[PDB]
Amino acid sequence: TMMSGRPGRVPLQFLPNEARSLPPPKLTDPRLVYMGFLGYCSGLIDNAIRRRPVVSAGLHRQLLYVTSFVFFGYYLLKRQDYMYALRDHDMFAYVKSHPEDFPEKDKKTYGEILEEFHPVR
Amino acid sequence: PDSWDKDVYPEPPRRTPAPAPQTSLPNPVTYLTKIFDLLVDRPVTLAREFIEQQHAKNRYYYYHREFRRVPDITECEEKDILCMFEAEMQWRRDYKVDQEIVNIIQERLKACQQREGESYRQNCAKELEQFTQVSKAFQDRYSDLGAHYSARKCLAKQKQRMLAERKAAKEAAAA
Amino acid sequence: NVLQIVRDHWVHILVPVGFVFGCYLDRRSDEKLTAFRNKSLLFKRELRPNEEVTWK
Amino acid sequence: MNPFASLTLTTLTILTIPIMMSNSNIYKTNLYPNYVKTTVSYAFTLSLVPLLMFMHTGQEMIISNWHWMTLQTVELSLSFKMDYFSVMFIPVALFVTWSIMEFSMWYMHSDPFINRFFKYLLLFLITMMILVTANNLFQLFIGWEGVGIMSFLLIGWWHGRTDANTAALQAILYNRIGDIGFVLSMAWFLTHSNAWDLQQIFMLNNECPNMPLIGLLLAAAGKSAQFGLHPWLPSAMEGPTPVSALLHSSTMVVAGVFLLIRFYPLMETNKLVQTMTLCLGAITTLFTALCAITQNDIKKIVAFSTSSQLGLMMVTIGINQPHLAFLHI
Amino acid sequence: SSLLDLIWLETILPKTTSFIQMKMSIMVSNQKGLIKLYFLSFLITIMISMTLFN
Amino acid sequence: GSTFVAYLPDYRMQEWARREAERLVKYREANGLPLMESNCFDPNKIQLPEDED
Amino acid sequence: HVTKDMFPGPYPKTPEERAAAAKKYNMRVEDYEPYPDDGMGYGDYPKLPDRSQQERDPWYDWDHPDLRLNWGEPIHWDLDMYIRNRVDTSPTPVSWNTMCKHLF
Amino acid sequence: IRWTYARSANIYPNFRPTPKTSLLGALFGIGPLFFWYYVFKTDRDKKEKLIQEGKLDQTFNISY
Amino acid sequence: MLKIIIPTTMLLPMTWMSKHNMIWINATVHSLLISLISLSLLNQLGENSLNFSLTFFSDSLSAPLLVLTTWLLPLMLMASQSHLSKETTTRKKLYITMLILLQLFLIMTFTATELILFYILFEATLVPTLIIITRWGNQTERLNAGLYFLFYTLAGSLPLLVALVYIQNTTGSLNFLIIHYWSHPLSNSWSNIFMWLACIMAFMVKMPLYGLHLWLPKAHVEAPIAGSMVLAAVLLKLGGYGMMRITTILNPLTNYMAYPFLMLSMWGMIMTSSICLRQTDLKSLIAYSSVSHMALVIVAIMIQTPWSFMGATALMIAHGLTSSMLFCLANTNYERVHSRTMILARGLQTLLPLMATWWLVASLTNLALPPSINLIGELFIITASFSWSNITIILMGMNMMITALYSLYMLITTQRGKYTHHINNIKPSFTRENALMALHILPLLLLTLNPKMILGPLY
Ligand SMILES: CCCCCCCCCCCCCCCCCC(=O)OC[C@H](COP(=O)([O-])OCC(O)COP(=O)([O-])OC[C@@H](COC(=O)CCCCCCCCCCCCCCCCC)OC(=O)CCCCCCCCCCCCCCCCC)OC(=O)CCCCCCCCCCCCCCCCC
Ligand SMILES: CCCCCCCCCCCCCCCCC[C@@H](O)O[C@H](CO[C@H](O)CCCCCCCCCCCCCCC)COP(=O)(O)OCC[N+](C)(C)C
Ligand SMILES: CCCCCCCCCCCCCCCCC[C@@H](O)O[C@H](CO[C@H](O)CCCCCCCCCCCCCCC)COP(=O)(O)OCC[N+](C)(C)C
Ligand SMILES: CCCCCCCCCCCCCCCCC[C@@H](O)O[C@H](CO[C@H](O)CCCCCCCCCCCCCCC)COP(=O)(O)OCC[N+](C)(C)C
Ligand SMILES: CCCCCCCC/C=C/CCCCCCCC(=O)OC[C@H](COP(=O)(O)OCCN)OC(=O)CCCCCCC/C=C/CCCCCCCC
Repeated sequence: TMMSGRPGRVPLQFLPNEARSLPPPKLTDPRLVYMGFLGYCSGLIDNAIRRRPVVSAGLHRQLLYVTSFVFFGYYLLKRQDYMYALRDHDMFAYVKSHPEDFPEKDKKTYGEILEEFHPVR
Repeated sequence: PDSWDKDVYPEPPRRTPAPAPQTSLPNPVTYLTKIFDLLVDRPVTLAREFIEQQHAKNRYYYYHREFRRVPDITECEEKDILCMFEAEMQWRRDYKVDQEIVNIIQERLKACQQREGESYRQNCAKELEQFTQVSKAFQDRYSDLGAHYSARKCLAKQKQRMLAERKAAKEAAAA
Repeated sequence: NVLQIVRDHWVHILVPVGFVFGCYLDRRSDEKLTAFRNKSLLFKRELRPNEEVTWK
Repeated sequence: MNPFASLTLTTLTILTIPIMMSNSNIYKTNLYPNYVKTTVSYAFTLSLVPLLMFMHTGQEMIISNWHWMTLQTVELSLSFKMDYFSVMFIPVALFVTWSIMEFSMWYMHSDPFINRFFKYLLLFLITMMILVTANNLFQLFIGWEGVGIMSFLLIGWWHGRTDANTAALQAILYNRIGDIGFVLSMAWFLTHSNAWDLQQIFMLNNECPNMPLIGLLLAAAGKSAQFGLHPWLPSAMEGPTPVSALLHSSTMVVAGVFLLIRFYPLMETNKLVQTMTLCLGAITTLFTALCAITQNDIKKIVAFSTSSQLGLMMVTIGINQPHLAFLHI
Repeated sequence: SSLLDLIWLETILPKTTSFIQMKMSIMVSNQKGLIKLYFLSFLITIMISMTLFN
Repeated sequence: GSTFVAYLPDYRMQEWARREAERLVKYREANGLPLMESNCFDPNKIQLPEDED
Repeated sequence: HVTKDMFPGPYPKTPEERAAAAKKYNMRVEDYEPYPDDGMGYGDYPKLPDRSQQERDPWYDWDHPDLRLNWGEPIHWDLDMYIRNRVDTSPTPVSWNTMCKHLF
Repeated sequence: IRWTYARSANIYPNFRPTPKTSLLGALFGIGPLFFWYYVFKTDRDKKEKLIQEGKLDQTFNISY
Repeated sequence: MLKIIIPTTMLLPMTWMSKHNMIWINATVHSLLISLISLSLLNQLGENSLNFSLTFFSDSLSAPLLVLTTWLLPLMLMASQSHLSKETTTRKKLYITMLILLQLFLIMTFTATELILFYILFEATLVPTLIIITRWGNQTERLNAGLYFLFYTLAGSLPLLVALVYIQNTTGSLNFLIIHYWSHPLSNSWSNIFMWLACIMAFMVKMPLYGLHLWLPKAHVEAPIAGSMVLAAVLLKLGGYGMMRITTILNPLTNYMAYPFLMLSMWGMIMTSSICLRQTDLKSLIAYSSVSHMALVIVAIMIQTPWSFMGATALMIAHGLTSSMLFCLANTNYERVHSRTMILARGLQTLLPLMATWWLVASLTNLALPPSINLIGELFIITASFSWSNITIILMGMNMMITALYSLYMLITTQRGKYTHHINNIKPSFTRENALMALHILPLLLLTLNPKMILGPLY
């Protein structure tokens, strides 16, 4: 799946307009919480490197790190969900438009299938 | 006792002989068992009665769980996971029930062997044949499945056995 | 003395808060697997006069 | 209700009370050995009652009281057999232990750890009662290993002596050599008969094959100090005289002979294993008596006498006379 | 203890790997820094690629 | 914790299985049915493949 | 407190290193004898006689009376096999071959 | 210290691949494995044949 | 399942925000509380499993291992409290952090509905152990031991990742439930043979197998007491759990495939039990005993019968507890003697009687004395092997005998005889050490009352 050549794709569009039809990630999304945790860890390591009280040196700096991480994570998650939605839409459309390549398998019950039995001895 | 069903675990009438003192000497067994009764059985009995009236003052019941019958693995599609799950659970429950059945039969056999004592070889032939039959049945269903056993493996084993039986019957008829 | 032992004993409260939060998260994750509630072949049951869901 | 069961379990239960009180204050006083001796004497005089009931009636019973784990079809439970052998051996063992502790109160008068010695003796007695009254093979193995461990502890009573530790390790080695055959018998019985219970095994084995009986014979040879594995019994004289008088002379060392007696319905249906048992007993009694007639240590002489008597016991077993071997015990 | 566990089992997996990796590292990294040899090797690999992959 | 583990409810369904087996054997003995069947599944609903060899 | 030179090394080939190794293990040069120089990693450890500890003098005042060893003396390679709790090499009144043949 | 170090840590650096070492190592590290493999393989082949012909009498064998 | 995971995560901020002299008290109390919380998982069903969510499930094979993993942490903290006394607060906090991370990784490993998540956590457990071994280690060979431990594991496990991604590409799912219900036979093919080898060798190396067991003596001898405890008690059982989980896909190929491993383990248990007889080190002796027990567990898993699986589970739990106790006893001796050699300090029963009693109980439970769960697993595995083949018993017999020997040997060399005259710094045993031994030993004798609680899903 190389989607660079997809027809009707704006070159440098981070989030296309049709992505607005997808549900946005919730503000309490676990991945957003993880990005905020990453920002908090970045703040702690920043305090540790510059030889400052790790937990309580700069509250504004740690808050800025967490907020920026959450912002970028929200937009990145939006783009991720949009790209996966595009992949699924393309796969379903291709399956619909090529019936001969995806035949409907005849439903068969185990009572009429013969599976070889290997005893455990 | 009413706590357990007499038909499931049968017992003989337990005929016992009568005391026939051929001598006038007072045997120690009777006096010993009477003093044992007086010193042990009565206090235990009264304690039990007190506990029983304490239990009757508070009464509650619990009900044995009943299960519906679900289509087994033979009425399941090759990849339909929901029915295979239901059939596997049902098969495991039936396996547990069969294990308990074999346990009950083995209990019958052990009880007979102890109860009839010295003539256990003759007076327990019924229980021996019963256990032989149930053991033959149980072994056929689950003996070689091994670990990671499943309903599909049991069904495949049954199919292999029944094709073998059908071929043997056809060859015997056409012999 | 209150407001003084707190500054030294505040750490103890964290493990139980984590436990109750984990219980809440377990229930919340459970809430998302209700697609087959009161639909299993083994437990199809008719709802009680004052019952909405068989299990929460 | 039928006081046979209550009495025959009460004896074994009250045999355990001093072990419970071993953490109490009485264990730190000089009255502990007398406490243990009185407990043993009361246990003996209380177990005399089921013996009288058996003599009057011939009353037999099995008590499967506690249900342990059940694996698939197989069920494991705390089951006690109170057959003629159990109800006959218990009073004799309790009387011998009572006499042994009365003697040991005087023989161990200057031993600083006399309460621990008495505790060790009571633990061995309890374990041997477990071994004798066992109805299934797992409980019998529990007693089998417990008596061996207590013998290991009692032989090396003076742990500053190198030779006592060497003798204890010798006893453990030979008992494990017998344990190999014991475990073989257990595995064969579970696999073929589908149970470790005595009643089931007798019922499903009308013509017992060679292998389980060979395993049982190996275990009996290991624990009764037959010719193949004899030297540990003479080497066990390193322990205190009460230990040699109680364990290695009259109660513990008859464990193999008692085990072969327990499986006499299967012993009588096989002819080769009977011949092996007879030959082993004969060679053991000859060799041990031959060694005895020329020793200078009195304890060694009497221990070799005990080993020769055990050989005679297995000679009795090999000619299909288990009850007479029990009477000899 | 000594023949198998301390010597041969040690000789087979860990020691052989250590010796082989040491020899390979010594052979590969031992270059005197002469771009003459480097570019002669470049010519050789260029001609080999022209002769082998088409 | 030991007390809690000791009094755990029967989620393994051991007494349930015992009662089920008791009721089942009570019924089978009366009917004259031969205890437990050899086949775990009924043969009428199994469709074997015909050999014709 | 032990230095690098106080540990066993490779097999001695020259008389000078043989004497140095004998000095290391606190014995005479004439009494020092390493194991034969094969593949097994004996290295440079003395080959003391294969006599057990049981037949050592039980009346000498050893620093370890139970093990019958002195503090600084060299230790046999197979000491833990000869600890008076295990196989011993004490001579018997009857010769080994006679007991074997007689027993056999 | 010298005893323990020579017993444990001085073995391999003084090892030399020798016909004695090679043959003893190969024997004591390979021969038992192949011997037991042959024994168990023969036993299991015999058991499998006996169960194929069915003359094994596996009555009451329910636990494995 | 988060009701256990979240408190374990909260253990870290609590430790790092603790007062400089209250870390041990806070850590032990909350670890014991988390262990109590873990006890709820033990109430399993005879049905499928305790499927909490799409990510984590519980099983009666997973539940005893989870309970043991939770219970081990307070013991490790109590054992480590002694030798970390002269250490700065930051480094003690780092040590506690590493222990907490190890517990968290193990807890997530044992639930792990998906095989790739299981592999990720299974290899994540490697870093804290390596750092603990190579940082707070006494000798100079801790670096070599860490290198061995890392590279044996990674050489074993790198093919496993390729096999897993290939299996997901073909089948379509790596989920345990889907794999079990959709399992299909593997044809006897060269590609299938190599797939079997890649799936099995990663768990074989960590047991470890007799051929691949070299890293273990180094890692056990050179690691601190907490490292030795976690290696012997939990980290060795990861291979057994992985084999029991992954073997379902392998059949029917396992029967032919199993012979090289069955022979290696049946001979290696004898080899390692015999090695134990001639050892000059306590830690090495305990390590080799662990190798023998895990070789027996390998045999049980490879036989692949119900009794085999129950015996393997029981033996894993019993060995974990027993080996942790043995390492704790050896460390108590070492902290007084500083030599860690058996023949130096002797006759310790005269000086430390209660500690000698603890030694006796530990050696008896290592000896598999009935009715301990050690012998329960021993006997179940032996019976299953006998049903597999009537000749195996002979080897098993030897093993049992040899085991007893060295066990009592370790009991006789250090506790019985005459105390060394020169050593005079043998102080009376502390309450902390006696509590450690009691907390190690009481669960075994409690579990022997309820064996079914540790007999696995095939009970
Ligand atoms: C699985 C996911 C879940 C867990 C996540 C895991 C990761 C999380 C954290 C990630 C990183 C963020 C923090 C690291 C910054 C480093 C700062 C530091 O060192 O600590 C000092 C600092 C205390 O010291 P200080 O007084 O400030 O000054 C001393 C100097 O800082 C320094 O003093 P010094 O320099 O004199 O001391 C020297 C020492 C100091 O050197 C260090 O300590 C370096 C720090 C570690 C390196 C970090 C690398 C990046 C993160 C990687 C994490 C790896 C995880 C993956 C698994 C592999 C494991 C390696 O270095 C050495 O001793 C040299 C040798 C060290 C041994 C080998 C090194 C191994 C280190 C690997 C550690 C991995 C886990 C780290 C966990 C956190 C540790 C602080 O620690 C703290 O107080 C901060 C800890 C966290 C704060 C918690 C606050 C939250 C509580 C309130 C909120 C409640 C939460 C819940 C809400 C709702 C409840 C109501
Ligand atoms: C290592 C961790 C990753 C961090 C990377 C740095 C983070 C800081 C970057 C700050 C914002 C960068 C976004 C740029 C703004 C607009 C971008 C937009 O115009 O470009 C689009 C493309 O958007 C960007 O490519 C998305 C970049 C986002 C990278 C995040 C993925 C990280 C991998 C997963 C690890 C998780 C990291 C989470 C913590 C940051 C259109 O691309 P297109 O002209 O059509 O085709 C060229 C690309 N092709 C050829 C591959 C198809
Ligand atoms: C010091 C000298 C002695 C003094 C004391 C004298 C008194 C001795 C008595 C002590 C033991 C003697 C034997 C008496 C046994 C009676 C109690 C027994 O019957 O209860 C057991 C109960 O014990 C428990 O089942 C086992 C204990 C649980 C073990 C869990 C470990 C604790 C957690 C700690 C962390 C775990 C670390 C290891 C990880 C796996 C078995 O119960 P069960 O027959 O079934 O059914 C109970 C009734 N039901 C039917 C209503 C349910
Ligand atoms: C070092 C410490 C231990 C490490 C782990 C050791 C365990 C791994 C060893 C792997 C076991 C055997 C691998 C393959 C076994 C296949 C069966 C074979 O041995 O039997 C015959 C196979 O014949 C020959 O063995 C052919 C292979 C010969 C080449 C293999 C090298 C032999 C020795 C190498 C051992 C080195 C292993 C370690 C490498 C680093 C059967 O003949 P055939 O019917 O035709 O083949 C059946 C298989 N089919 C159906 C897929 C075709
Ligand atoms: C000591 C461990 C045991 C080692 C035994 C053999 C050692 C010698 C092998 C050395 C490495 C060989 C590398 C190449 C092997 C090629 C195997 C292979 O390609 O099979 C892949 C097979 C089928 O290939 P396809 O082409 O996709 O099928 C289509 C047609 N049927 O698919 C798979 O199963 C992929 C799984 C990866 C295979 C694992 C390769 C590595 C060897 C297996 C592990 C054994 C060594 C473990 C090291 C032990 C150290 C602790």
